[PDB]
Amino acid sequence: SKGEKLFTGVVPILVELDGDVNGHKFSVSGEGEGDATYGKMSLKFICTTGKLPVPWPTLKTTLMQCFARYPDHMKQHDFFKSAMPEGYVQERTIFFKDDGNYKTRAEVKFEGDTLVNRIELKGVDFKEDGNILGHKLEYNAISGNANITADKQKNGIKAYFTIRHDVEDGSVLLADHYQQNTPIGDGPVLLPDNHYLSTQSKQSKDPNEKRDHMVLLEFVTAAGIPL
Repeated sequence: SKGEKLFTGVVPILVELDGDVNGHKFSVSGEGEGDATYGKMSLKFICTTGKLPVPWPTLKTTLMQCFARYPDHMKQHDFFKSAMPEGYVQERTIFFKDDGNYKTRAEVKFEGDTLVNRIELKGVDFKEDGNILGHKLEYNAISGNANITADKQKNGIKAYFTIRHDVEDGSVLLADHYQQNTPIGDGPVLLPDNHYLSTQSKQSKDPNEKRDHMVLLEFVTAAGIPL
């Protein structure tokens, strides 16, 4: 594969999410730019249906690991770019401790020069008086590691990690992520040695934006193999 050559410059990003959580339906759209040379994504997401019925932080991991910076010595472990431009399917289950779960399915692919992330999200067994449907989570930055492993049987990768969401009562809401990625195309892909993606995030608002929205500046770096 020569998928990595598609990311050497600034790439426009389009995101589309259709969600249903305990029957509360919503849509999100997002745009921005990825600059994988520096591991960077600059993004803005809008709830297109009015008020988001779950907190923005709970959707962040769902709303493009193809934009990670793999250091030169780790290039042979970058499944995400190797699958381009045909793309990959990303599936997760996210278990919120003592609350419901999200089941997600996404297709991440190029549509001409645009990297498009099209997502379906289904959430069930949430508590209406809980920290999620009750909107009791802090609007702050999520940072941390995604652990990546080869899935030889599916010619893809699996990932796992736990996000710690701050609750406005000073407690923490744990969100256990289980991830599977499979190439959409039939061509060759890179199957990695074990490693992780480290994300640094800055979360903000646009003071001119009336719509329910999220602004992110993300930097994502591959790590866990020396040299």
